[PDB]
Amino acid sequence: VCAAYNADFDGDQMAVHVPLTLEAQLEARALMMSTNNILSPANGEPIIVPS
RNA sequence: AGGAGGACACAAACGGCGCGCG
Repeated sequence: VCAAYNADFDGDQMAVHVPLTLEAQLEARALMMSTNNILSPANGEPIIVPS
């Protein structure tokens, strides 16, 4: 996943938000889950390119 | 003798300057 975030682990801060309501949980699991974003929307190129 | 009477509630903010990190 670190490729998608452009996340180098050299002291990189990152934020967490908790979806509260039912629809928020379902929307997260259906649209924003890691396994639902294996293709880049900018071109037909995987974002899970091996590290 | 008889007889008569008699207090509930209530938890810290806004603008600069500087530095630093992603």
